[PDB]
Amino acid sequence: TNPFDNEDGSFLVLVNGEGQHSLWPAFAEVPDGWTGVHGPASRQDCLGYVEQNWTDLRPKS
Amino acid sequence: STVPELLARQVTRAPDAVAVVDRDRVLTYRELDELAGRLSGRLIGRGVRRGDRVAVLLDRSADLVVTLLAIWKAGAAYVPVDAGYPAPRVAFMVADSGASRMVCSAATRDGVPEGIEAIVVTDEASAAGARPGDLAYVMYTGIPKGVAVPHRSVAELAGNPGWAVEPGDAVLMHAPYAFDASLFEIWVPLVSGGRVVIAEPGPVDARRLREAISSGVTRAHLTAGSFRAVAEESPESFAGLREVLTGGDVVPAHAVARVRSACPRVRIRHLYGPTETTLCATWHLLEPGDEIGPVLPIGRPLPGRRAQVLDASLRAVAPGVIGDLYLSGAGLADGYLRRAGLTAERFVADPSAPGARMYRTGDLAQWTADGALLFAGRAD
Repeated sequence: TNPFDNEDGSFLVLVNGEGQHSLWPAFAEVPDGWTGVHGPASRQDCLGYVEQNWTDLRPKS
Repeated sequence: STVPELLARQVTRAPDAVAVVDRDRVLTYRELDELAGRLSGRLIGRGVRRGDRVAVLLDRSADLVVTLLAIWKAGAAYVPVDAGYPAPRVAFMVADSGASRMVCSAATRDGVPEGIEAIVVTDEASAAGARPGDLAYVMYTGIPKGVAVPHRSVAELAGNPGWAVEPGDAVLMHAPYAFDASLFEIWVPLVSGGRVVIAEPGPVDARRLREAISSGVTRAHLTAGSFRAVAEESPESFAGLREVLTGGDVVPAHAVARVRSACPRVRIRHLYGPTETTLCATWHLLEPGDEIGPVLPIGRPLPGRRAQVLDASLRAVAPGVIGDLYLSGAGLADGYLRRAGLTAERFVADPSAPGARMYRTGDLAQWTADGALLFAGRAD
């Protein structure tokens, strides 16, 4: 199983300077330029956070 | 950049060069620009505003090219709908994309869903102008999803120096404009100064390809299925092309070898990539005279793109090790329209590029020692 699809994994939500959101496996170092804004939490919980809070896809810039 | 910006450079440089050939109708670059400007004015007058999505339901034709460029000049994004789709699929694409207007023809008028304003293309010039961060199109890709692609990504693809398309080139146009291959067929030649040759109605078979080549076509893309068929049945039919391109489904090395032995001088290019990264992210070019050997690579990232093969811990693997393929750099879509959660689980943070995203292909791959990629099947 791909780690981004692991339903039993622990996950973060990350945001970059453009306001784009990413799911992220909590075991992995957060890449430069990304900030954790939610988690560690379930995969489904992180998807709910993104749907609620990432209203516009376009980069904020 | 934007494709309209790259196109304007060609219109200035050679306004009277041929841009579009459709049966007996021929449009120069200046004529195409002026026709699209007039249709853009019509769209603005009908209420099209920046960021709107405009569905398109047309048969391939010069009018199709005019329409796509006009939608862009109005600041809007096109939602390409294939005239052969069933009505429930068409209704879904229009509603899910948020399009309130659809450009159609007399012949397709009956396919416009109820409640959607029909704009019949056969009926003053003004332009808002395309912008790099605005959406350029929404292409649908087993539940249908809308991939929202910005102008900047389309321009990164179409203007890529690796295409090597020149003003003397003539590219055969026959792929559905709903599909990604259309970007090569239509926008690559137009940003390069070449011409788009609209194929006669119906599927392009070996005989029609030979006729197109005799008439001056120099480059043609075939789906993997059509390429394999012609390669095995009539590989000499590619003779006279400067380059044949193919991708999508699997292409066995044997098919490429058949073409090379029948046509020693034709460049053969294999393309790989999902709709989410704009037509193709990697490619493999077989130069004239070179033989393919036992495996056909998916190749190397296009100029301006990057690929990573990572293991289940998200660490890069060494060459010859199969892992998960991720695509990054230029050409990424913004995401999936109206589906931020799905976007966030497939367009993920890129550990190798600050603040950047990489697209999780769901495919497996391995590197060769010198930096090409071999496909190793879908992960599922």
